[PDB]
Amino acid sequence: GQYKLMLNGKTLKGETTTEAVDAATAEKVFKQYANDNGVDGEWTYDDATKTFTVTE
Repeated sequence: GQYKLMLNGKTLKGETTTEAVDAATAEKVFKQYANDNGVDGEWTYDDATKTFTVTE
């Protein structure tokens, strides 16, 4: 399924998507992406909209 990441960082903002078999898989992809791009924030996941957020 399609999962979305809302980036709400101090310097990186926007949205990305990934196709993943489940939410755990999407979470790993998105957390690695956020880490690689220097985002260190609080996370949420909404299973109804398949949307993760990370906020600094």
